[PDB]
Amino acid sequence: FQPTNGVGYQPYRVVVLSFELLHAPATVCGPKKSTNLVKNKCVNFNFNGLTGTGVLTESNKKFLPFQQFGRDIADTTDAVRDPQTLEILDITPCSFGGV
Amino acid sequence: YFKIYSKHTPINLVRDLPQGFSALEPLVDLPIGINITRFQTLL
Amino acid sequence: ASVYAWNRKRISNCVADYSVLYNSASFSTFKCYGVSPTKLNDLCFTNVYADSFVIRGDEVRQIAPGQTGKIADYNYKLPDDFTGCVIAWNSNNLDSKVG
Amino acid sequence: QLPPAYTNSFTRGVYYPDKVFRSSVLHS
Amino acid sequence: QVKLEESGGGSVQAGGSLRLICTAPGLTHNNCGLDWYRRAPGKEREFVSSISADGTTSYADSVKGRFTISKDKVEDTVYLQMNSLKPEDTAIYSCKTAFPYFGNSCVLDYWGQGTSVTVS
Ligand SMILES: *[C@@H]1O[C@H](CO)[C@@H](O[C@@H]2O[C@H](CO)[C@@H](O)[C@H](O)[C@H]2NC(C)=O)[C@H](O)[C@H]1NC(C)=O
Ligand SMILES: *[C@@H]1O[C@H](CO)[C@@H](O[C@@H]2O[C@H](CO)[C@@H](O)[C@H](O)[C@H]2NC(C)=O)[C@H](O)[C@H]1NC(C)=O
Ligand SMILES: *[C@@H]1O[C@H](CO)[C@@H](O)[C@H](O)[C@H]1NC(C)=O
Repeated sequence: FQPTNGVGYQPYRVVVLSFELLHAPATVCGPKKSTNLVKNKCVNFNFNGLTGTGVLTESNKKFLPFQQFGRDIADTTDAVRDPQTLEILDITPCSFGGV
Repeated sequence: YFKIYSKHTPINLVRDLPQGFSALEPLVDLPIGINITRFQTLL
Repeated sequence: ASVYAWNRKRISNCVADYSVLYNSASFSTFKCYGVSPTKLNDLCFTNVYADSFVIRGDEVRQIAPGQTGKIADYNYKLPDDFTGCVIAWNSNNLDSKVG
Repeated sequence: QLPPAYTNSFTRGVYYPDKVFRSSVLHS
Repeated sequence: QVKLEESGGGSVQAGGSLRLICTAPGLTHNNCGLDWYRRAPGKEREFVSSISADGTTSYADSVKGRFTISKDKVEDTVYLQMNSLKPEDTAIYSCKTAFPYFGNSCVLDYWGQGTSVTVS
């Protein structure tokens, strides 16, 4: 390929991105962007696919270094560990009642 | 997935398993995806 | 790499900042057949293969599913229903030396 | 060259089945 | 008698791809090559590309490296394959070709209406 060759004959580098999806756990993934943290307000949360609604407050329960969220005698979620700051948040239901 | 749980403990006893209770925290998960039917230790 | 022996690179168990290249806007020919690039940074795949090869300005359009060529006949051919992206930088400047 | 030996695993090999926190409770 | 015509244009992003369609139904017998110029409000027509009867290609200094002027193998439809258009390339493009004289199939010329190209 000449240094001053014409465009119809110039060299051109090329890369092909070929995709593989076998029968196995997936390995190459797209990045997931995170919103910001809000406390003390009835909000709509999603911690690593764990989704729900309620009021997030701070707590004093102490997980074990490998645990992700708590549960209750009725097997309902009530606490969660934030993926980044590594704190323990309590979840309380959004107020409701009769009139 | 291939999952490995483990635990360490100190003992002073010979030639037999101690009678005790202790749980095993998870240690690693590796997403290989290979059929396994046999294994062997190395020492 | 050389056109005769194109170079294949394996990518697995990481995250593809595809936006870091979708935000380049200084490129010669980038077309992904099989998936719209809008969600390219928002997917999960088992494996990625980067095949690097060198073509001519006229040979740039040769390497495609269904389009033939001398290098396409000899160096490599794409499959009938390839699912992947083709990227080509048609720069004579650095791909070829003086003389 | 010896014959195989056996012994008795009294109560061993209990692992946290998953990554959930529970307190003062009896799970099944 | 319109022997050069331009179409297929529109608006493209920066970093996006486009394709241009210029029709020269009498370009083969001329043996005097096809061009691409572009005019801007307040600017004189400056060449975008130039493809001769042999297939050697020249381009506007702002477009070379990405603009690729090419002829169809059959039914010559000289396209201009580009990617990552820049907001400056927006203009009234055109094709220019010389057409037969009494004895010359060349420099006696005719211009094309042009393709309006908008890069936003
Ligand atoms: C996740 O990344 C954030 C961003 O840096 C980390 O937050 C900082 O961690 C450093 C560690 O020394 C502290 O000094 C800063 O005060 C933290 N906050 C900032 C920089 O705003 C966080 O620790 C990381 N967590 C994990 C689990 O990787
Ligand atoms: C590797 O390549 C990338 C992609 O070009 C470089 O990142 C920038 O990409 C833009 C895209 O047009 C160029 O205009 C810039 O000149 C590139 N460089 C910078 C510093 O912005 C990246 O720099 C390259 N790195 C190496 C080590 O080659
Ligand atoms: C694993 O076994 C399953 C069925 O037992 C079979 O379909 C699969 O091909 C096997 N894979 C390997 C890698 O042995």
